[PDB]
Amino acid sequence: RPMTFKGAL
Amino acid sequence: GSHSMRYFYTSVSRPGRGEPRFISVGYVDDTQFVRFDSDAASPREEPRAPWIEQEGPEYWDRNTQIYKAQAQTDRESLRNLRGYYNQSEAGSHTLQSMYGCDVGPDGRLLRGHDQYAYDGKDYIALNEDLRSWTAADTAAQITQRKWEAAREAEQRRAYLEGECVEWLRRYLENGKDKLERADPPKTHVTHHPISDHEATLRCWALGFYPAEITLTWQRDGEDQTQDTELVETRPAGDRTFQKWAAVVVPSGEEQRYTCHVQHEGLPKPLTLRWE
Amino acid sequence: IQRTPKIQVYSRHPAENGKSNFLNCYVSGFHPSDIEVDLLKNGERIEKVEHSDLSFSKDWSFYLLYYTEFTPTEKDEYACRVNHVTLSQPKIVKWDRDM
Repeated sequence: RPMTFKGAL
Repeated sequence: GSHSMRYFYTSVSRPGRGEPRFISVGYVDDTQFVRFDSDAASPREEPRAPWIEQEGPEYWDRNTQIYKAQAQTDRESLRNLRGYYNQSEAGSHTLQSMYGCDVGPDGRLLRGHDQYAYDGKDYIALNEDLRSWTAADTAAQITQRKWEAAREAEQRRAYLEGECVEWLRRYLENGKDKLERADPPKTHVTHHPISDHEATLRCWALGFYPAEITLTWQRDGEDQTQDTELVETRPAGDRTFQKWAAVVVPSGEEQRYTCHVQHEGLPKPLTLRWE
Repeated sequence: IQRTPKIQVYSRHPAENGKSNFLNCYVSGFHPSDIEVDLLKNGERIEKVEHSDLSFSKDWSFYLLYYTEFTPTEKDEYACRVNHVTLSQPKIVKWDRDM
């Protein structure tokens, strides 16, 4: 299952 | 015996033709098992392998929420990236992301990955240590500084060493009849004259899984790397892969040539000859 | 900077005249991702061709498989026709059952 809460570049 | 899970995200801007499209696909080894497409009539994570269909509706719901949020974040990233490269609003650009984990036969983490490309070029990548970043250029140094201040790597690391490995293990067990099965290549050599004095020998590998294979020709036992035409490994559409390698040989010397095939599905390498 | 597609046209199983099979066109190694692919039977576009979900390789280049059911014969000609920003004209690759 995918990761969540990744930050914008 | 080793396995991997990977998610591949693509966001493509299209000025004058709406907001950027986001698509994600998920793989275990060479098997795609989920997709999401923001251009779908009703965007939702969808199953693309039989062994993932058993996940409950809460699985599909949760992941759909995650992709929708990621799509929005990627839109922000694309705006930021245009500024970092002093680009105008008129051109189309692409942001790609790939991340996931590799585990060994025992299920233990071998390596994590989390990296990005902008317009086809490496942009920033999480290092093998899962604690620090490598930036390709001064624009990506801006992202790196932001992510260092935010301790962004710590959450990537926690996912890669934790959730990633645990869900990969679960998928491998649920899909074990396919994911833990290697199908060896079916092989054969064909021969076609090209003139009175030369012929093509083509060594075929068909129906194999996973995609990793080595196919080589030898003449008198010497590798013919420079003289071999090798096509890219290609999917058959039934989960399996195909490949061939061809050499041009002087007429009557065919028996000097041997084709060698290495694959996980093969206990011992195959040596093949025409007839 | 852009990357032009590699194109292969082939069948899912070794072709046998009169027997149902799948005709595949695999495009790979390209960037950017917009690409148009047709499968052709005797020069005419085959309708309702399916394709895989857009994905990419370790080097970030994209790949896609287009595929359709077909029944090869001695006389019917099959082909793939590919358009991409890197190509001045569509590229046509004919189906050759031993490639």
